[PDB]
Amino acid sequence: GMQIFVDTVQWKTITLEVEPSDTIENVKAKIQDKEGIPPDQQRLIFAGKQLEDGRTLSDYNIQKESALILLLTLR
Amino acid sequence: GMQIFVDTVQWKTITLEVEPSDTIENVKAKIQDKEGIPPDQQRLIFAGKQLEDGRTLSDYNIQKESALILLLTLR
Repeated sequence: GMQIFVDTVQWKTITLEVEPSDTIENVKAKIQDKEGIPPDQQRLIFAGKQLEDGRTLSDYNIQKESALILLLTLR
Repeated sequence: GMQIFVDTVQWKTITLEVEPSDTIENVKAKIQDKEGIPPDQQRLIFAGKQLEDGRTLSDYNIQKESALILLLTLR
């Protein structure tokens, strides 16, 4: 018996319970609890624009069932 | 009290137990067993060459701890 490795790229869905009053900073904290990703490495993207840590979900008119994209980079 | 979804990219490494006599076609079946991608959509790449379903791992000089690249192409 022998062993080989297969690398493939795709996506993954992280589901979060949030309030519209929540700041982006708090949303990144919820992502850290579930996935282990430190917030400074999280780039959250909605409407082709990255979201500031100061603002809230309501500020971006992010509503029920919204789909955000997470890219991981240094900053 | 609301719910939002965060889609993030996952780059995944799959570990398979195989024999060198196993065909590429069989390897794709194992990938289907583990990750659920049907073999018709699997493109396996090793040493810059795409693998024909007919040949075996020994035919491609794929040895212990060899690393393959998987690309997904639809119908």
